[PDB]
Amino acid sequence: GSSGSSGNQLWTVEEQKKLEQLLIKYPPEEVESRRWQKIADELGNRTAKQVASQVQKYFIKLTKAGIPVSGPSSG
Repeated sequence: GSSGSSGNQLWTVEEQKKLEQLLIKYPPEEVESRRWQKIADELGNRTAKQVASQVQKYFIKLTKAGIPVSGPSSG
């Protein structure tokens, strides 16, 4: 289906696939911050934060899009 898509400032297939993997290698823990820090370090290009936000639209954007991800927006 999707088979990839375009994006002005969206991740790149290269990273996309990378993260997905790192996610498995790096399991959850008490602190979610430290978690992203580890993965990001591996990526080299991305950062804890950048990775954190991505995760949101990776796990939350799966529950039949039932959970609110955004609200007051435009454009």
